[PDB]
Amino acid sequence: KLDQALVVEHIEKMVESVFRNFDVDGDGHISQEEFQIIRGNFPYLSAFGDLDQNQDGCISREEMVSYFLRSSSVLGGRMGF
Repeated sequence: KLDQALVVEHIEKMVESVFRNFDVDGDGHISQEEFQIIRGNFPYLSAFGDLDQNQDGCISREEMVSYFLRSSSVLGGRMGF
């Protein structure tokens, strides 16, 4: 069986889930305060400097999307940690 459709919908919904997850204030960008308190319960995320190259303290679509294709391996993006 192919997971093409499975992960296609999961990926698209993933970027949309994170984009809206950290943007509950409807600002269009991830404010430092949002990631500030959220990181306190979600240490599984990288640092601002890694998510945003410009270090604007704000995460855009290109940052999350590029991050999905950035940390993307053969099909997904897992190593074993």
